[PDB]
Amino acid sequence: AMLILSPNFEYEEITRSFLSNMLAFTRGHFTGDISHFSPIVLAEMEKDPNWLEEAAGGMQGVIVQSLLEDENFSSVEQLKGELARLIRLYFALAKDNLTENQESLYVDLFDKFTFLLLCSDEFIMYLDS
Repeated sequence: AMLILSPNFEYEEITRSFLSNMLAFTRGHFTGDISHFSPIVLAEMEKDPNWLEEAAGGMQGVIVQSLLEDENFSSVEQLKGELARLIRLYFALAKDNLTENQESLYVDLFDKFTFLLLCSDEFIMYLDS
């Protein structure tokens, strides 16, 4: 499978969900606001007091390590800058503080990350499990 050289539409929903969770977990970690956390996620946090921080940082790490092999970024700091920007916009979005133009920027960046993760063999390996 290394020696067999290589759209992934079927992973789209799981990938948007991964991204949306990383965002929610990242914000909850910084705010302590756990208001629209799923009851299942709330129960995981009960057993383990580092669960949330570990989930958010684990998921960010997976995105960066995946996308460091994508031709679309030239430096590590461009990649992290783009992720940090998605995260920042999401914080503004959570409090209904985006202009229409910023909402465009947010959705465009969320879709770009979605698309580039679908193109990452390493990310697909990770989703498969």
